[PDB]
Amino acid sequence: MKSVITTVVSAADAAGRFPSNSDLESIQGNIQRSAARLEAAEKLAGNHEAVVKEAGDACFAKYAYLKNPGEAGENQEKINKCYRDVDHYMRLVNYCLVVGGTGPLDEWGIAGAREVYRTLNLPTSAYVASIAYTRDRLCVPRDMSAQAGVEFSAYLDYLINALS
Amino acid sequence: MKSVITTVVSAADAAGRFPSNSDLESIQGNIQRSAARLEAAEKLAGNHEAVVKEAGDACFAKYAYLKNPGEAGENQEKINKCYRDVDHYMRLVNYCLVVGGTGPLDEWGIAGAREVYRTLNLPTSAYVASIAYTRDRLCVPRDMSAQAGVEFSAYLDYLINALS
Amino acid sequence: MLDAFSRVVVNSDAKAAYVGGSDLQALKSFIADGNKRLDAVNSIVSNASCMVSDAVSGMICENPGLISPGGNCYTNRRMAACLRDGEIILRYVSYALLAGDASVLEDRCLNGLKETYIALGVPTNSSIRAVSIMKAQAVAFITNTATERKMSFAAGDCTSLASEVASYFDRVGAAIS
Amino acid sequence: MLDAFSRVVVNSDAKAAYVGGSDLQALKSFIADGNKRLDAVNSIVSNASCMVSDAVSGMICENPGLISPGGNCYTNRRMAACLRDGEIILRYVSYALLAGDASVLEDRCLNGLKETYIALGVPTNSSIRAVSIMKAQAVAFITNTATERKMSFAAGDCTSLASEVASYFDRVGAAIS
Amino acid sequence: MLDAFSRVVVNSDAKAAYVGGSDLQALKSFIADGNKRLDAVNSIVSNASCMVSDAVSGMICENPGLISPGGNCYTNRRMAACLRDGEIILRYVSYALLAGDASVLEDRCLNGLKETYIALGVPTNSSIRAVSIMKAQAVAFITNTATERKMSFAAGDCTSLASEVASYFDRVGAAIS
Amino acid sequence: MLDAFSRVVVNSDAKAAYVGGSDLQALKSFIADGNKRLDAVNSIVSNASCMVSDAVSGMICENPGLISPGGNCYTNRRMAACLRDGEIILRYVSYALLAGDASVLEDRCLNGLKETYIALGVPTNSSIRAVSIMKAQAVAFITNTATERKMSFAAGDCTSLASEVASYFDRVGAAIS
Amino acid sequence: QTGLVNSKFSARMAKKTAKQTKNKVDEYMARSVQRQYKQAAVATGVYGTQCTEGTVKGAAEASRSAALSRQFRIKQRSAFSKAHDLFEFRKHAIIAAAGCSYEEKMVTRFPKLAAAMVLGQTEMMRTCSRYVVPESVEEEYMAASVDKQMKRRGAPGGVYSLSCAEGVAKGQAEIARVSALGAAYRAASKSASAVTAERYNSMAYGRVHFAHGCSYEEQQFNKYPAAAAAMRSDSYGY
Amino acid sequence: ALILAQNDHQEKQYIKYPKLAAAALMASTEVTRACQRYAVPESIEEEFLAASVDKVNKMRGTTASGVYKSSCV
Ligand SMILES: *C(=C)C1=C(C)[C@@H](Cc2[nH]c(/C=C3N=C(/C=C4\NC(=O)[C@H](C)[C@H]4CC)C(C)=C\3CCC(=O)O)c(CCC(=O)O)c2C)NC1=O
Ligand SMILES: *[C@@H](C)C1=C(C)C(=O)N[C@H]1Cc1[nH]c(/C=C2\N=C(C[C@H]3NC(=O)C(CC)=C3C)C(C)=C2CCC(=O)O)c(CCC(=O)O)c1C
Ligand SMILES: *[C@@H](C)[C@H]1/C(=C/C2=NC(=C\c3[nH]c(C[C@H]4NC(=O)C(C=C)=C4C)c(C)c3CCC(=O)O)/C(CCC(=O)O)=C2C)NC(=O)[C@@H]1C
Ligand SMILES: *[C@H](C)[C@H]1/C(=C/C2=NC(=C\c3[nH]c(C[C@H]4NC(=O)C(C=C)=C4C)c(C)c3CCC(=O)O)/C(CCC(=O)O)=C2C)NC(=O)[C@@H]1C
Ligand SMILES: *[C@H](C)[C@H]1/C(=C/C2=NC(=C\c3[nH]c(C[C@H]4NC(=O)C(C=C)=C4C)c(C)c3CCC(=O)O)/C(CCC(=O)O)=C2C)NC(=O)[C@@H]1C
Ligand SMILES: *[C@H](C)[C@H]1/C(=C/C2=NC(=C\c3[nH]c(C[C@H]4NC(=O)C(C=C)=C4C)c(C)c3CCC(=O)O)/C(CCC(=O)O)=C2C)NC(=O)[C@@H]1C
Ligand SMILES: *[C@H](C)[C@H]1/C(=C/C2=NC(=C\c3[nH]c(C[C@H]4NC(=O)C(C=C)=C4C)c(C)c3CCC(=O)O)/C(CCC(=O)O)=C2C)NC(=O)[C@@H]1C
Ligand SMILES: C=CC1=C(C)[C@@H](Cc2[nH]c(/C=C3N=C(/C=C4\NC(=O)[C@H](C)[C@H]4CC)C(C)=C\3CCC(=O)O)c(CCC(=O)O)c2C)NC1=O
Ligand SMILES: C=CC1=C(C)[C@@H](Cc2[nH]c(/C=C3N=C(/C=C4\NC(=O)[C@H](C)[C@H]4CC)C(C)=C\3CCC(=O)O)c(CCC(=O)O)c2C)NC1=O
Ligand SMILES: C=CC1=C(C)[C@@H](Cc2[nH]c(/C=C3N=C(/C=C4\NC(=O)[C@H](C)[C@H]4CC)C(C)=C\3CCC(=O)O)c(CCC(=O)O)c2C)NC1=O
Ligand SMILES: C=CC1=C(C)[C@@H](Cc2[nH]c(/C=C3N=C(/C=C4\NC(=O)[C@H](C)[C@H]4CC)C(C)=C\3CCC(=O)O)c(CCC(=O)O)c2C)NC1=O
Ligand SMILES: C=CC1=C(C)[C@@H](Cc2[nH]c(/C=C3N=C(/C=C4\NC(=O)[C@H](C)[C@H]4CC)C(C)=C\3CCC(=O)O)c(CCC(=O)O)c2C)NC1=O
Ligand SMILES: C=CC1=C(C)[C@@H](Cc2[nH]c(/C=C3N=C(/C=C4\NC(=O)[C@H](C)[C@H]4CC)C(C)=C\3CCC(=O)O)c(CCC(=O)O)c2C)NC1=O
Ligand SMILES: C=CC1=C(C)[C@@H](Cc2[nH]c(/C=C3N=C(/C=C4\NC(=O)[C@H](C)[C@H]4CC)C(C)=C\3CCC(=O)O)c(CCC(=O)O)c2C)NC1=O
Repeated sequence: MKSVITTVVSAADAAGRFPSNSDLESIQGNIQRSAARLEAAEKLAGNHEAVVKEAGDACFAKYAYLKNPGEAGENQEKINKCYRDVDHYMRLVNYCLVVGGTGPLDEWGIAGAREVYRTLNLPTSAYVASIAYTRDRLCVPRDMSAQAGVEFSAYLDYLINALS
Repeated sequence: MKSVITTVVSAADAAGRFPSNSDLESIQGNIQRSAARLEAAEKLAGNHEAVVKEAGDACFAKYAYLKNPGEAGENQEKINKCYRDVDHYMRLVNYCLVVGGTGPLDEWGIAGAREVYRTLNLPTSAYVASIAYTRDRLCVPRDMSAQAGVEFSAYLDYLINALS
Repeated sequence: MLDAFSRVVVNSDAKAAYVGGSDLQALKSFIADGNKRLDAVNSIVSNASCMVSDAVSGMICENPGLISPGGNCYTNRRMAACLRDGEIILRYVSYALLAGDASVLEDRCLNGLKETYIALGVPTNSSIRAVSIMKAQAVAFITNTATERKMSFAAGDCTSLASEVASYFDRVGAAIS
Repeated sequence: MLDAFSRVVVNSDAKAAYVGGSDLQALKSFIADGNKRLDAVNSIVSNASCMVSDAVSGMICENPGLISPGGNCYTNRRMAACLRDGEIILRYVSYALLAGDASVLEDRCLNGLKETYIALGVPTNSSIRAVSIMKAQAVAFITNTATERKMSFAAGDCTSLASEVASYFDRVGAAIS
Repeated sequence: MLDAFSRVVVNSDAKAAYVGGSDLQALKSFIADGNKRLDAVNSIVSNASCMVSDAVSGMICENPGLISPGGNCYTNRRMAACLRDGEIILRYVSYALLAGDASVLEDRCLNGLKETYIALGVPTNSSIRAVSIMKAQAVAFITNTATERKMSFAAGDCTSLASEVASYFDRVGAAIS
Repeated sequence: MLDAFSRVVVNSDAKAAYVGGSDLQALKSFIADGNKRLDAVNSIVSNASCMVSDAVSGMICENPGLISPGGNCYTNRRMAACLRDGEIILRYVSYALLAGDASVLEDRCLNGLKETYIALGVPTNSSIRAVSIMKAQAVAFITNTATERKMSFAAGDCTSLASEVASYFDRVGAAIS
Repeated sequence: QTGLVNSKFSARMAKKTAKQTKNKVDEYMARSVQRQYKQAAVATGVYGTQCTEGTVKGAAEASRSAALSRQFRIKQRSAFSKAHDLFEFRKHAIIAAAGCSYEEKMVTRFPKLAAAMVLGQTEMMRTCSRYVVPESVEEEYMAASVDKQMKRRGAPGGVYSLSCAEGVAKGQAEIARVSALGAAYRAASKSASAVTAERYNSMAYGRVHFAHGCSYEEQQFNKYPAAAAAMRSDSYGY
Repeated sequence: ALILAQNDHQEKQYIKYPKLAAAALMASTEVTRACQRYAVPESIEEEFLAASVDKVNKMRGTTASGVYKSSCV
């Protein structure tokens, strides 16, 4: 995982040095910002079945061509496999809010994604509409706090920038 | 130089990756504890000439054999160079009170110092008595504030840990 | 590398003076808006992969000679390399915007890149335009006047940091010219 | 590798659940003792040069058989490597205290080390007496109960941080003996 | 300078042999069709002014990004400096066709034309198209196969001089790339 | 060279747009605040000979190794050249402040100045100090805080022009580094 | 006189210019770094076990004439392949010269210094692909999997480059067999103190040069350091 | 010589005496070695850039008809 903690230990291991006050002050950033990045942690974990349902069809609302045969949305268990993938992703976005960095998204969702989606005929532009619909439907004082809405959206468009 | 910024900008450049939300979070640690070491800086800069008058003779307090003929501190102008020598090291720890790392130490104060003192016969085991005298000469509500003293002492015994 | 903190250190190292209370008020004001530096550079990195598609295709649709046969953006290996260094320059400008000084720019990116584009036959006159479109895009995302995406920031002034990135893309544009 | 914040991720990924109110009491407490934790690492970075010499000469005062000819401290080359690797495992446990987990020990210190030490002629009885004596030197710095050097700190109980490093040293002293 | 009569005489001077009638068979054949070659060079020079307008405006209509801003034929100074070197290449291959050897071409016009076009930023891929249309205009004027203006000539084959002038234009092309 | 008016024209020529109403705001305030620019240059060029002697006497008293036997400011043949290049830079910075663009500075002086001062043996780390003293005088004379001479000025603010000349001496400082 | 393009008779400007002196300083740091990186091999007065040329009297001189033809093929590279060799050796040396800004400063100027350090720093802590013999076929098939992907830029589009080539003359490549077969045995018959210094430095080499905070690539490198020492730069086509 | 003379006495001397202004150009291009006979191009692409204007400079060494003038011999 790549987090705030995991970077400075690898930087000190590269130099062959003890954790000095440059590495010590990086975890000070996990004191003021972890009050806001963990404010949006349980809002996703306590409402994970609501965000998957009315953003997973927003994939299919923009791309309704998948219901024709030969495509990926051609039968119901493929759609039942389709809602699992954005439920996998928002679990990983919740996994990167509680870790501080972008580790669990990188180690488990993005690495190797560009090789599977091309051979299995899965459009990554159809992935990115379900991700980006949760970004602009997010209200800043209603869904979460003000600084948590900046924080949760910043991990969200990293995945948009990962797939495109 | 090693700083809070210059570690994570060099760590993200190792993979060729953008500044992630982990990397902005480490900069947030370099704001709140930056002001702790900042008021230790100009208080040291306003009183630097009086520390070396007490840290200069402290190396000749417990090692009075330096002024013997046959060693490298025998005449008066070498003692004036010895007073100049510790003022460079108290200028270097004033610099890491600004940058928050060990950047102006490990390339300007330690790198090569193990070999110029072994070749010009200046005892490093007696030289560290000058810096470590200033470590316990620290009145944490009278010198400066409290949280400056937990890092200014940490830079000084890092320099004890670097030469020996 | 160095940053804006270590820039006044190596300037004071040349005179061997302690940095007192007089010159640190440039850096006392710098840590006062340290949230503003993170609130500006987060707008760039969130739209980083979409800024280089906005700029390279803006370079093609203004100068269509690169997609002529034989040209510099004709072989599909070559367009992959042109989009490869679109996000390298955008990485290294956002490195310098985060650090506050451009000292990471002319040693790891701009060092030798002028003679590299000359020796590769890269047309540098249209390569200024791919940088200058990123200059007009990074100044739009920071002051939040980007006319397809607005973000949520606290109100205030960020023209001091709008010109911080506008002096960095023009540092790229003056070194490879 | 892992850490403390990544341990509750892979504990939640072991069943593919989320991280909600059940697993967060260990992690919302972790930021509260973070200023205890950052003051614990600052205590151990201050004094690493003598506490390896406290350990590798305390190994001598109970076992002089390595300065006996044919031992492992007879050579000045070998006595550097006992001092060089006396602090690397001290550097790795200070990595583990900053990480909140001993994940960096079972790949960078523990794994390979038993197969290393058979191929060197390493006395395995010297391994356990070196780490357990500097275990008591480690918690004396953490609980500020070092009887020839004191330090200024903020008041409060700290035996939870003393027990966390006490769970690290018996890991590495077990398999290589 | 080495012409066709003097190309062979430095080949014999590499071994210091008297040039004899076994070696004049290439030369007496060359002097026999010399009225055809003077009928060949005159067909180029008498149409030499529009032939560079036939080629450089052929380069613009194939690739319209040269007159685009950022193109290297954009401004009115640069199109004048391209039509100036449109006719230097046609002047220096009429110097090699009249001399029967391309050793007036490889040293008085292209000894250093590769690094000149590199260091100026002149695109190499479009200067091939500037000279290859003049390759196809030479062989239409040598063979009298111009579809808009045919010149009056004595009858007979002229296919060797069309192959020779096309073997001069590729040496322009293989060096500036 | 180019100036401040021609900088936004060649920026509007690469896109081939007309000079509109949004890019002319940088120029139509450059006129009204340009009456202070003539008051900024006239404070510098009136004190021009005594500024370049203030710097190199500060360079000798800070770096006394230049007046060593064999040093790089030893003879009067060499000290006349160091007072020459001290005022070539102040001549070209006073062209850059007067025009408002740095274009005239870094094509007649700074292009090739780095490898010149390598090839002469001019020390870089003391000529950085020599131009930085001239940086400190120009930011004193423009806002009239020069502590042994005040000059007559209308009341107002000139920290825009004080930062512009501070952005020009480190362009010399980035060149010779 | 005028220039050589019109009516002259001998080549001029035979003078040490700026680019020749820039090549001359960079060749001299290449003879200093390769001096200093050989100091760890020959640290005592004797030559070590791995500073050997060959075994056959005709094979020790064939090591130089191969390597003199190997350094011509780096000079014979294309302009795109020289520039990709230029910046990738810049990147792998900042990872090498890690904690110093001064050591980072020198490599950004001098370009043959970058090739000299990262070839020698691979051979100072012996993270080369020749010096490691894996203990079993478990570690060998991990080591044989990674270098075939490193051989996958010897043929970039299925046609071979010059950098992977080892035969330059008639009967040349058979000496290139037996020099590495003897190098494989001397790495296997190396000292027991050195080979466990090899595996720990190579697993510390791969975690900073190629993993970059990846938990999976660090886990296979800590399990198989023989595959970590087979990982090299991609500027080397072989 | 009118645009290298400093004061107006020097540009008055260059006007009345036209043989003086010819050797005034021969004064300034020998105290500052800006001749072709001191020109050393540092590289091959600057050697060719020198020869781009020598062929223009030899074009005034012949007349407009094509006969070689007496100035270049
Ligand atoms: C073709 C001739 C042509 C284009 C293609 C297009 C490119 C272009 N766009 C701008 C201005 C902006 N570009 C932006 C980039 C994007 N817009 C987005 O919202 C996403 C993140 C991204 C695309 C994926 C942005 C943000 C701006 C600022 C305005 C805004 O709010 O959108 C320019 C610059 C124009 C100039 O230099 O004045 C160009 C060239 N324009 C074309 O003409
Ligand atoms: C480039 C790095 C290569 C790849 C990929 C590969 O599979 N082999 C490399 C190039 C190559 N070489 C040959 C032919 C020979 N190669 C030889 C070298 C082997 N001998 C050794 O001592 C070692 C070190 C372990 C090796 C690899 C030898 C010998 C030959 C035969 C030469 C001869 O007998 O004349 C080939 C196959 C092409 C062919 O014509 O055989 C390739 C791809
Ligand atoms: C100009 C570029 C913008 C703008 C910027 C402002 N941002 C302000 C405050 C602010 N921003 C953040 C988030 C920032 N801090 C972090 O630690 C990280 C990431 C790890 C980020 C992105 C914070 C925490 C704050 C402080 C207030 C808050 O809690 O939200 C700000 C107010 C000044 C200040 O208080 O610092 C401004 C003006 N605002 C604009 O209008 C333009 C578009
Ligand atoms: C037990 C192992 C120790 C001990 C630990 C405590 N430390 C406490 C507070 C504390 N320490 C620091 C500085 C530290 N935090 C940082 O972010 C950085 C560097 C960037 C460092 C060095 C701070 C800022 C604080 C908070 C209070 C303050 O502002 O000073 C502490 C108090 C409890 C708590 O704050 O949670 C304890 C118990 N104290 C001991 O006596 C033993 C030796
Ligand atoms: C794209 C907007 C440009 C353009 C780009 C091309 N670049 C080509 C190769 C190339 N690009 C870079 C830049 C970049 N890579 C780095 O590592 C660093 C600094 C650390 C930078 C700035 C380099 C170094 C290279 C050479 C190595 C390589 O080939 O990868 C390239 C390919 C040329 C070819 O295939 O012959 C192109 C097309 N060209 C354009 O038309 C626009 C202006
Ligand atoms: C037009 C079809 C080309 C092109 C031409 C340009 N050439 C420019 C300058 C230039 N051209 C030459 C060629 C030629 N002139 C000679 O005197 C000789 C040898 C005796 C040759 C082969 C030379 C040497 C030079 C440099 C010297 C000069 O200024 O004339 C030029 C001007 C560039 C500018 O003003 O920045 C242009 C546009 N460029 C093209 O894009 C097409 C392919
Ligand atoms: C003084 C601040 C320096 C220093 C100066 C020396 N420069 C020497 C020769 C020299 N300097 C320049 C720079 C300047 N003159 C120009 O005409 C222009 C641009 C129009 C500039 C920027 C040049 C070009 C030259 C070469 C010409 C010449 O021969 O004078 C010099 C003489 C070296 C010697 O005689 O051995 C000195 C001492 N050197 C220093 O140490 C301080 C830092
Ligand atoms: C034998 C053991 C063995 C390994 C340890 C890896 C190591 C490895 N990775 C890559 C190749 C790669 N490695 C990564 C790295 C990662 N990808 C991710 O999803 C993570 C974020 C990160 C791991 C931490 C990426 C993104 C590429 C493709 C781009 C590249 O060539 O670097 C390559 C080049 C050839 C290839 O593509 O396979 C190799 C050898 N591969 C192996 O065969
Ligand atoms: C973790 C993130 C997080 C959230 C996304 C919300 C959870 C949430 N609230 C709504 C539901 C809603 N959200 C809004 C809010 C808005 N609608 C607008 O048109 C305005 C732009 C904006 C106010 C700022 C409204 C008005 C509803 C009810 C209508 C609806 O969308 O069904 C929806 C979609 C419909 C539904 O299932 O109910 C979701 C997932 N709470 C959270 O904790
Ligand atoms: C055989 C020879 C021999 C020695 C060399 C010493 C070494 C030594 N020191 C300690 C015990 C210790 N050693 C240290 C280390 C240090 N103490 C300090 O105050 C400094 C900071 C630092 C020296 C640089 C510390 C902190 C303790 C814990 C007790 C304390 O000092 O307060 C112990 C463990 C005692 C035990 O549990 O039995 C030993 C063996 N004692 C010996 O018998
Ligand atoms: C977009 C703009 C554009 C051009 C400028 C031309 C450029 C051009 N000309 C020719 C081909 C030619 N070009 C010429 C040149 C000339 N012809 C004459 O009669 C004159 C003597 C002289 C101009 C003064 C000649 C002689 C040929 C051979 C065919 C012919 O005209 O008989 C060819 C190859 C065959 C062809 O497609 O025609 C091309 C691409 N074509 C274009 O598409
Ligand atoms: C050891 C030798 C030595 C010196 C000679 C002085 C030289 C000197 N003066 C200034 C600093 C300055 N120097 C000048 C220059 C001048 N003042 C004027 O009014 C005149 C025009 C001109 C002298 C003829 C000015 C204007 C300043 C700014 C402050 C001021 O004088 O008001 C500086 C930069 C700041 C500093 O580093 O202290 C230096 C090095 N200082 C030294 O350490
Ligand atoms: C031609 C240019 C050139 C360089 C750039 C340097 C780079 C360099 N330094 C060292 C060797 C060294 N380099 C350093 C320097 C440092 N180590 C640190 O921990 C600090 C962060 C840093 C100071 C900035 C030290 C202390 C050694 C000796 C021990 C070691 O290798 O770490 C070596 C190996 C030789 C040896 O083992 O001694 C090399 C190639 N040397 C050169 O010849
Ligand atoms: C620092 C001290 C230092 C040394 C002791 C010598 C090490 C050295 N290198 C080579 C010879 C070589 N060494 C390499 C280098 C490598 N080959 C690879 O596969 C890796 C990518 C890379 C590091 C292991 C290459 C490519 C050759 C030439 C071909 C070869 O014989 O392997 C030889 C000749 C014997 C042989 O290998 O056949 C020796 C003694 N060079 C040094 O610089």
